[PDB]
Amino acid sequence: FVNQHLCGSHLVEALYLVCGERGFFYTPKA
Amino acid sequence: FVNQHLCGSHLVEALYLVCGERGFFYTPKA
Amino acid sequence: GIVEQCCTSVCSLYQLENYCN
Amino acid sequence: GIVEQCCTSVCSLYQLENYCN
Repeated sequence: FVNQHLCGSHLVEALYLVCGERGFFYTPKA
Repeated sequence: FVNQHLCGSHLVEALYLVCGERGFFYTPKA
Repeated sequence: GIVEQCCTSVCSLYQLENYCN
Repeated sequence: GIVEQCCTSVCSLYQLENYCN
């Protein structure tokens, strides 16, 4: 699921699954 | 969609829609 | 944090927006 | 940033994990 183009909710969803209890930051402007 | 219990992917999804191009931080340990 | 406020309890827009960049 | 690396181009685990807390 990670080794593809991931945009929008798809990207957010991959971050959620990979990062787990760490959580993550989603900075699309940065 | 916001005024309810939001957990896991549901929470992440609400942040994504509300925050839009700002993005967001998801810090479940903090 | 967000889990206590939005998952264990009912979320709000006000609170959700505190986590936007 | 993440969009250029993972949306406009093919993402990676290595890169994805740079955005974990």
